[PDB]
Amino acid sequence: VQATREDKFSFGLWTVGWQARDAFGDATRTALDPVEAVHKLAEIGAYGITFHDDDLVPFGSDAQTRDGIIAGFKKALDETGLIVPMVTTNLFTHPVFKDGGFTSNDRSVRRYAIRKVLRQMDLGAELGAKTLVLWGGREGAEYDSAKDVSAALDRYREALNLLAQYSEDRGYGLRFAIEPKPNEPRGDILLPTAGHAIAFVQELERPELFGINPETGHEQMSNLNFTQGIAQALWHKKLFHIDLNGQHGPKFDQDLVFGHGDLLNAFSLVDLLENGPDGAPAYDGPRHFDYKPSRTEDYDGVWESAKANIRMYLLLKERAKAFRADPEVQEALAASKVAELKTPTLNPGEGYAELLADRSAFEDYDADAVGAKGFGFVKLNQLAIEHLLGAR
Amino acid sequence: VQATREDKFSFGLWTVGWQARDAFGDATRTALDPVEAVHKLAEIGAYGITFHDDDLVPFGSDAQTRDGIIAGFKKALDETGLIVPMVTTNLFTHPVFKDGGFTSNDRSVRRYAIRKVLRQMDLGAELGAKTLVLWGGREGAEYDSAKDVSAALDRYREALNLLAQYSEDRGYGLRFAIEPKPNEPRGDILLPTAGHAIAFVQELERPELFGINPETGHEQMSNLNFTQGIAQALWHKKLFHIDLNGQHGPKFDQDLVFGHGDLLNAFSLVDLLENGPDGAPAYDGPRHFDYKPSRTEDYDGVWESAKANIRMYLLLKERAKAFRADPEVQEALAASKVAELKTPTLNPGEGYAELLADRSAFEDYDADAVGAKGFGFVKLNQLAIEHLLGAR
Amino acid sequence: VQATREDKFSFGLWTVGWQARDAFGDATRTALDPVEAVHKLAEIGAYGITFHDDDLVPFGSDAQTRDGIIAGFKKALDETGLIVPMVTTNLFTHPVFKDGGFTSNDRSVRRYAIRKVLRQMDLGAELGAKTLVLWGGREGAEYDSAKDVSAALDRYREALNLLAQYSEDRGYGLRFAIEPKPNEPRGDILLPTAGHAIAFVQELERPELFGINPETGHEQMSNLNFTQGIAQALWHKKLFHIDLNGQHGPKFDQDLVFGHGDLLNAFSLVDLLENGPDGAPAYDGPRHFDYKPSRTEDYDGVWESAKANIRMYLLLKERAKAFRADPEVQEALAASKVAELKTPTLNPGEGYAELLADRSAFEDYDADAVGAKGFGFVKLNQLAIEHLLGAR
Amino acid sequence: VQATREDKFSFGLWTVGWQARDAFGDATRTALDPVEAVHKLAEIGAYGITFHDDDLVPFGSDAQTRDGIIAGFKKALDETGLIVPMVTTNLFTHPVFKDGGFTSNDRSVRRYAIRKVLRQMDLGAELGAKTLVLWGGREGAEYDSAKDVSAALDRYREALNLLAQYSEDRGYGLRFAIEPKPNEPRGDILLPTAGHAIAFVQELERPELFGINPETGHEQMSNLNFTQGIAQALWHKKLFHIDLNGQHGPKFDQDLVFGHGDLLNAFSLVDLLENGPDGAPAYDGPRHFDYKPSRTEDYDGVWESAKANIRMYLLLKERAKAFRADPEVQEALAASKVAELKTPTLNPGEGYAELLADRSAFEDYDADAVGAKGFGFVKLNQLAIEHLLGAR
Ligand SMILES: OC[C@@H](O)[C@@H](O)[C@H](O)[C@@H](O)CO
Ligand SMILES: OC[C@@H](O)[C@@H](O)[C@H](O)[C@@H](O)CO
Ligand SMILES: OC[C@@H](O)[C@@H](O)[C@H](O)[C@@H](O)CO
Ligand SMILES: OC[C@@H](O)[C@@H](O)[C@H](O)[C@@H](O)CO
Ligand SMILES: [Mg+2]
Ligand SMILES: [Mg+2]
Ligand SMILES: [Mg+2]
Ligand SMILES: [Mg+2]
Repeated sequence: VQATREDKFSFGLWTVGWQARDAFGDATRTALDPVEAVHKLAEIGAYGITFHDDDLVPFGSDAQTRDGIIAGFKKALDETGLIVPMVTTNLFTHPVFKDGGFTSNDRSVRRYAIRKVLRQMDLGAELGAKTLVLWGGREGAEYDSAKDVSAALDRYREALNLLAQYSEDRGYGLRFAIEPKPNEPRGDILLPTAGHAIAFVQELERPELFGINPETGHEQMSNLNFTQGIAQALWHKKLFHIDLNGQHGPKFDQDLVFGHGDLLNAFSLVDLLENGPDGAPAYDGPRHFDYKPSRTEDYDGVWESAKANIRMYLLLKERAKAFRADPEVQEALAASKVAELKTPTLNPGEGYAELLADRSAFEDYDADAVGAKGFGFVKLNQLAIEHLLGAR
Repeated sequence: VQATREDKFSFGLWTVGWQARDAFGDATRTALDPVEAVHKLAEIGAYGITFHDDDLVPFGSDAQTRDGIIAGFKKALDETGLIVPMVTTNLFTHPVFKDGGFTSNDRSVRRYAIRKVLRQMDLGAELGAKTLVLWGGREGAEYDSAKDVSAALDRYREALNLLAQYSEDRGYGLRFAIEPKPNEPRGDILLPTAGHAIAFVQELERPELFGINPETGHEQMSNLNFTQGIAQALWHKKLFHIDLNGQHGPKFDQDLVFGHGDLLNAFSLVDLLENGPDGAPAYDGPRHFDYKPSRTEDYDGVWESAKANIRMYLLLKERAKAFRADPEVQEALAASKVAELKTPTLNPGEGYAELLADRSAFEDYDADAVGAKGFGFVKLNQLAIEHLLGAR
Repeated sequence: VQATREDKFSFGLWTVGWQARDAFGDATRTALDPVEAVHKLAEIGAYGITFHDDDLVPFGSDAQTRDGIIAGFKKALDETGLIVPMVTTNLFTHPVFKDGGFTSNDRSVRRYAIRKVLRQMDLGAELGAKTLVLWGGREGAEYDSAKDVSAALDRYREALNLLAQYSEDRGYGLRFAIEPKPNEPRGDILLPTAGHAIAFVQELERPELFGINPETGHEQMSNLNFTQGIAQALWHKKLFHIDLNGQHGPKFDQDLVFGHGDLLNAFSLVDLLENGPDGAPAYDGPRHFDYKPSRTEDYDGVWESAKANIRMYLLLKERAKAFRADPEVQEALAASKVAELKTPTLNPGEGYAELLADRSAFEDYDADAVGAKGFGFVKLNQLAIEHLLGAR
Repeated sequence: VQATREDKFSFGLWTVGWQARDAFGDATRTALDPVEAVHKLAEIGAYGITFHDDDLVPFGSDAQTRDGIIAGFKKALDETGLIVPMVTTNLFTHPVFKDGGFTSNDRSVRRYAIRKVLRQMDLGAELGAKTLVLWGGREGAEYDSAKDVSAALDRYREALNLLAQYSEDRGYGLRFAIEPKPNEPRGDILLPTAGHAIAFVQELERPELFGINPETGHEQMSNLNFTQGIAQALWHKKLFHIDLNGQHGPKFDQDLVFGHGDLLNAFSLVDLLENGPDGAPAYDGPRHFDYKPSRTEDYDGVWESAKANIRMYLLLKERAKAFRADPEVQEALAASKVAELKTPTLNPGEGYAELLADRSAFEDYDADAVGAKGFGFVKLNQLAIEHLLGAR
């Protein structure tokens, strides 16, 4: 299988660039030059790169340095044909953000966090980025009495509303994507799941400019079904971006290669994004890999792992396609009545009164007889895995 | 401390009435008579009782029978002074609901599911109930290819829009509270967390009529912070009802007495609900205990466990109040800047243009200096714990 | 592929016979006749059947009735050529066992539990069973003060020593396998993981007669690595039996078909068992499926699901074989140094004296240079999954 | 209350010295001077201090330096009266240990790891330490095909056997305590639970010299009942040491103050360790706090947090004693038959022959009447909690 720009695979500079300094040890790899990252990624088949302001320009660089770095980065994209579909801001690393950016209890930190972001929005706009991703990693708490969640939500909203105002006024045309995470690094992070993030966005001033950027491992950290969660994000039309990676349930954030965690869910996810209505994908944005090359690898291991992500996604797509094209699958789908859920429960123009008058919907209904027919779901599931396994 | 009608403790008929038949064993208790339950609940301090249709009137009772039970039931209510704040429908027990009620792949079960609920709405209306709780326990799947999540949400919405229509035409004045649960009985249930339920509700035709009924244990089954999710629900103004109980993290649904599982989170929850805005509670609805007397107990144990629920709440309330009234806590709160979060990040009339002009919010900001001061959150947490243990 | 008797696939009478009454609903299937179950299993390729005393002979059957059932059973066995490799006793269903069998706080229940088991050993011995599995599903607690664990382990050991005694005296030649489970039905079950069971077994009077019967989902309920725990059980030589099924991390006991939960862990499990040292399997007992046909299925889904367990094992087996015979996989193994772990760390005859004397082990050790070499683990993982996917 | 040296509260140098560099951000605190630490801890009530080789002497310190540091360290101990009850070695930080120390695939690393430990054993012996704690934080894997678990256990055994040998020959008199942890930093760590660790120890050459050092948060990361695990560890006589802290279930290793995570389980643990048989504590070793002052804190929060660990243990101790001394508790314990578990199931001199001859244990036993009586566990639990809240 081969990756095309139409596949839209993107990588964050902080992914292949992760030096592997974890909570219990020192870095095992040297620093990756952004320019080299651009050439390597272009080479393995990626169509775009993303970055945190501090990933490209070292926190605290003068404008001379800053400017110089942007210029070279810009050349590299130029020469390679890579685009920057999204940019983000680092509101978690520096000690000042120890209690959050936008929701720090310290008012001065909150004003500073907004400024840091406006600036990144400027660069984003100049590089042609269309989405600003906001990961509130430090927004939350370790102790219940330390954070007033209501006030917190008011301040998160306040900051976001200003950001959309600016973008709209400067005409940047950006879309905002809130990234939910349940915990790590805070004991508990605000807006813990795709559901909480979606509900919150619905309360902003210009909600149409906001969506979510859910990450595979983030929902799996709470043992939730990532595919089902994405399906709901799609139903709401808030899937603005997506971070793909692997995780093995509730434990620290693993950030494994996509499909190296819950493989069955990785399969159902590709199927959902790709086998959309009418052949066409159900999702159109970047297929972004927010993962980390294991601490035990060297740069060889690093590039290997970058390609494994693309590879996993294309192998899965291929099997998802074959699955759906299989007449035996088509027959099992029919037997399990999966498409019957698409037919409205009520007849055309039928209301409460017509339903109340329908004796077959209750008075004359044989629940015991209907309760005994099987749905044939194990069989359909078995067909799916055989396709995944390449046994069909 | 003793319970008042003002405390608003309510219990489901099915809590104290649970025969303790579990997934691996026979019932260890005999059936509890409803008139009896009303009488015993009235005696321990409950102000109201709730029930699923099938808890009161056995599935399939002829009208004479059904009519007879209701009459007896109403008389018990009458005599004890107990009310029916909420009613619900059993859409999970009968085999016909094995793939869901509103979102079953089978269209006829969907139609019957609506009829069974309309009928319950009429009785609830008749008893004076103000809330209809909907727990979609059979909505979800075991395998991803078995359920079209999108179609399932359309059908969940189609059914609720109809229920609101009927309630409104008829003048019943009901409020609808959706109850989220991540799993059990289904592998994965649709609308798994408080967030997912709130996001969904915002998409119905008359959203103002819809809220959620979150359960302590359900959020804990995903290892989420229950108090923090209630804080967000209150922020959205969607906390229409609450189900209190205890649980020990992610494992089957335990349904312990409130406060017998995560005690620290039980404490922060009572503080949130009672030490509200003015001085006044932040939540005014029923404090409903959705628990189960452990299988190892007889009826003395059942009545002991019912009183334990009320005792845990009043004991926690008492300490929450004491916590907030302590000068040392006030001092700790001031050092942690909890209240500073309530002050807008921006000065009145300040926008991005003024923020951008403030050199001190960025260009001259000493982030290193700010990042070095502590928040003193451990100390605040320790004071809270000492109040809970009655150590101060 | 097709299963052979050499495959040693067995099923418990209670798996295909599960009537699907869960914690929230009635049964969706009628009862399966044991003779019929014998015939059907034989037909799908099983080599044996197992059962709890109460699965075959209804609790409280008079001796004439019990004798009759046993006789018809034996005939079916005879006629089909199926064997009974293991038997077990139900010490969890009847209300009497609500606080456990061997470890109930009530002395009389402990005496009756032992008699119930002795009677099953007789029947097992007569059907030719070689293993007696002990699943103490009710041994545990919901509250810490309710159970003295130390006393409980003493009582557990007391019962198990008597059982070995009787067996050895009767010349039954049985081996005992304790089956660990973390929770469900008790809040916390004693001997929660394979580890705890092994450590306990080591304290019996005749440890050589005791091992464990670990179950895939049971270890996954604690989010532990099943294959890795199995590897350790094999190092201790205590894998007497195994229960294969599927689970999705920490939540109620799902009992899915083997391979329908954690697919990647199912794959590495089959690699461990069959591609043992010296060509041959590392384990030679029954491959027992302790699963449940989903509640959504009828008898067709039931047989479908029994066959899916066998297909799943055979497909993974084929892929594990191909994986290991791949010269590229071999080269990756060499590069990752997997086999180098099998070489003693100390040289032959080397002791601490010589090690202390070797300056290349410390004094002249270049930690920094070794620390920089990659192990190539990601690439190895990628070939593994490419084999499972049938992409190689 | 006040801490005495008989309480035996000890702390690791890395606890109060944690600079708060997490997986996502920089250190928020400057480095702690070891002499100061000795002084500070002496002041809050600690009776001893512990450390990893590398906590005290910077990795790669010349002999001169090393010697220099130790000498100052011994002075501080001298001056203050603190002892070093236990010592440990860092086999997780330096990049060379990325695949483990003792079970690294790389043989040269295994040799180096051994050397590094020998050296710390010497320093330990010289400082008067009685226990060597071994935490194999890097022992495990991220991918199943990368680690032969059996060979890894062989190599782990091989290294421990040698250490015992050396200690015995040098006459050091050390006991060794293996510390289990399920994950972090490796995806899966070898010897994931107290269970697994005990089973392993039993396979060593001089098992009487080995035990375990379970940590509260480690067992809670897999959602196990810490108290029950320590009860088993005491049953086996393998509780050589204990690490006390707090955790909020399955998520990253939090390291909160003891009792700041699962408060009810911290209560039952204190009760188990102190309200041992013959009035006396069931455990007589160090009560060691392996925790971390939250990243949001400064040095004041650091000493605050140190004192909190002591305050929590002593407040809990005080309630555990009141609980056991309460007559109504005594009445509840009797009704729950907690002590009847201590009376052997069989009468003195009874074996299977006499048990078989007892019609009352089976043939004439009324399981139904026994099964109808409740154990009063809920009431007993409620009394325990009211004692903890200081409500009784
Ligand atoms: O768990 C960390 C998180 O995934 C981070 O990598 C974000 O995705 C980023 O800050 C915005 O893309
Ligand atoms: O998981 C059980 C669930 O909590 C159920 O008891 C609902 O709460 C009820 O059907 C609506 O109140
Ligand atoms: O969770 C239930 C457990 O798995 C049970 O099915 C045992 O396996 C059996 O009683 C002994 O084989
Ligand atoms: O998870 C970290 C681990 O607990 C470490 O702090 C050890 O306990 C130490 O290596 C020996 O005490
Ligand atoms: Mg991400
Ligand atoms: Mg509920
Ligand atoms: Mg089993
Ligand atoms: Mg520790």
